[PDB]
Amino acid sequence: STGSATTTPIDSLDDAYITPVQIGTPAQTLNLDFDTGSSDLWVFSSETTASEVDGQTIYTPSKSTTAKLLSGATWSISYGDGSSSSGDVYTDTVSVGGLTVTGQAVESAKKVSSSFTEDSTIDGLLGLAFSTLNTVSPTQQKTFFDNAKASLDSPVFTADLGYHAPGTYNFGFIDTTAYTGSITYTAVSTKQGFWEWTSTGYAVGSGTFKSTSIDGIADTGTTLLYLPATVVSAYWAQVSGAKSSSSVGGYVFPCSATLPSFTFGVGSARIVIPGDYIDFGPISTGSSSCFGGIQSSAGIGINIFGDVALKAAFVVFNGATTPTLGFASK
Repeated sequence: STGSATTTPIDSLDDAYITPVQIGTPAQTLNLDFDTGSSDLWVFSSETTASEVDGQTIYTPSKSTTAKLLSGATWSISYGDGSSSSGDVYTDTVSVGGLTVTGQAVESAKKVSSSFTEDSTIDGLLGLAFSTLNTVSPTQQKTFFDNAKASLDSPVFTADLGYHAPGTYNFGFIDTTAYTGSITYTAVSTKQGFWEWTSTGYAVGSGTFKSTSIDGIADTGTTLLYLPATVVSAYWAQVSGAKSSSSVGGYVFPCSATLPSFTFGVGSARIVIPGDYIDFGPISTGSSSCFGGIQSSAGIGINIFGDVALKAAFVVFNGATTPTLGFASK
């Protein structure tokens, strides 16, 4: 089997991407944030504290003839950005772009943190990291991909995120028309539960490539590109007037600037992030100070190849017995 679904930016800045997901019978379609940095499929629901729901579409398990409460199971998750959610668990039928999993754990939120409430466009998350990170207790549950894997034509999914435009998540096949040149594959460590890999270096603009190992995670659920302070400083030094602002929480730059591109290495291959991808707009409405899309990972404890990086590529998440990652230009 295969599946293919369009993923759409939630706003004009590509702060996140939502993908429609069918849950239950009859289908209840929710727009979920596909997150290769976590491993829970959780949804706003009829069980979510009413004051914490503000415009989201909810899953109502009592209206699904295939929903079954997973007795005694609870979940609770905290994300790198400080947000969190928790609740109980159903199993139900879940379909993405024509690919159907029966008995998928659907984690129903009883509580969500304010940032979730405040974002009306995201109805929940669909985790695509390794199932070892799943938070369901006392019996850990499998991700949608893990459940689908054996049925897929090939045990892979691909992320093709758009810049200010829709893109695609495919399951079970590689669309050879969706990228240019070849896909370069690179080793993955699953030891921390992530799609963790080592970039071979970077360049700023038309500058020389610096060969240096950068361990980080391919994370579709993180907006920005978080890299070591040395790398980030080298980037922003090429933007007149750019500075790190403790009050804002990162590098800012004059909105009048033209940003240089940023290249990262995948083996001997190179992925070029155009400068415009690194512009996250005014820090506050009407400001002429703009927020940067490349930020320091210092104090995160891990480098993160988030959407800023991934949307410059066609990305293969290869879930073979030994997982790997592939990157192509597009």
